[PDB]
Amino acid sequence: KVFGRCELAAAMKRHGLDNYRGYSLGNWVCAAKFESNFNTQATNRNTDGSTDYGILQINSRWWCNDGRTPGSRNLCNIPCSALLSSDITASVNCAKKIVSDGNGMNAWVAWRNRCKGTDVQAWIRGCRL
Ligand code: NA
Repeated sequence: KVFGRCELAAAMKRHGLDNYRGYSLGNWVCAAKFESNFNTQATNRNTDGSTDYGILQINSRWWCNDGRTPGSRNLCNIPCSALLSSDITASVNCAKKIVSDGNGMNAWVAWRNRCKGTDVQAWIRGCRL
């Protein structure tokens, strides 16, 4: 699924991501934009042989099992394929674990490089939430 901006904003809020670990909804929508362009089916191979899955590009190195990331972990206890679903429940659940790991949303390098410190509220502008 390619979510609309406000569509994804509404979904993230429903699943309790708005102000989770103190990160406003605009922060999460911005990370999704630059990680996946709001595409649930987005997959990207990392230089280390791990892969990034779904709207928030969750890495197989730590968080989900894809069977081809040697010496990895599955801390969200889910197949990475679950993270490509049109239903973002699994992605959100797992993102909550990631953002709680101690570096907040810096875990998403695209959030650090493209969202952090910016006017993230723009991403929820015009949305009925
Ligand atoms: Na893994």
